[PDB]
Amino acid sequence: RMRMRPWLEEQINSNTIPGLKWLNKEKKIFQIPWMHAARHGWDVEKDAPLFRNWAIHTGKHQPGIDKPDPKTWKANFRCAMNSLPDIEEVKDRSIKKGNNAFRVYRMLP
Amino acid sequence: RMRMRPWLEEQINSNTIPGLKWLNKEKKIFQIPWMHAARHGWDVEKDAPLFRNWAIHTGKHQPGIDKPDPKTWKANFRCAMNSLPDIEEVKDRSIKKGNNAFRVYRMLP
DNA sequence: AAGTGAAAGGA
DNA sequence: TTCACTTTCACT
Ligand SMILES: [K+]
Ligand SMILES: [K+]
Repeated sequence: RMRMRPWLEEQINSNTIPGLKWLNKEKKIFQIPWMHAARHGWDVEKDAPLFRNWAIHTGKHQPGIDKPDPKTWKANFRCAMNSLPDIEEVKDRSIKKGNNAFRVYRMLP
Repeated sequence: RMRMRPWLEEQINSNTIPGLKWLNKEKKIFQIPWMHAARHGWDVEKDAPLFRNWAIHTGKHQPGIDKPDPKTWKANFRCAMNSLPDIEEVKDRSIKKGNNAFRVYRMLP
């Protein structure tokens, strides 16, 4: 029932997602790990936990019952992020290419 | 105004809606064409006539006056179907994906 | 973009 | 729950 933004803040603040941290907590600028699933070094446990968590949280994935679908978890998460009116991407800082790729977002006050 | 259940029965019986037919008339089980409007092959006259009629019936669309809005017609129809007490969806046969997407419902006795 | 469940929402 | 759907919201 918890909407994406407050849920996301809780995810960042919990430090339980590798790579998910605030770049500037004050201005609410944070970064999300965004490594390509085709790139060597990618691992479901290291790179998709945040996407999986959103899927579990929204009933789209039931651990043990549903077959892991990282591609959909990521696409669903991105689309949901795109639709949020209070969170926008800071593209000049994002680097969604190469190893340890990531995206930077700022939560609108 | 005629309610949705007897209205729907009339539509199915009129044999004027492409694809809208009883799969088992005695048990009141029928199928409604449910092709995704973005899929290639979708045409308003072929895939959205039923949704359009519910829109016209309920004052939500005046041909010639209102600009066609198949997206809303479908959403309105589905939401009205979801609320109906005596009409349930047979999920086990509602092949929603593919070339010929459809939904199966059953009017409860 | 088209689609959806859930739940707030004229006669 | 006035009733029988209808519209808005937040996200395949
Ligand atoms: K956004
Ligand atoms: K129903």
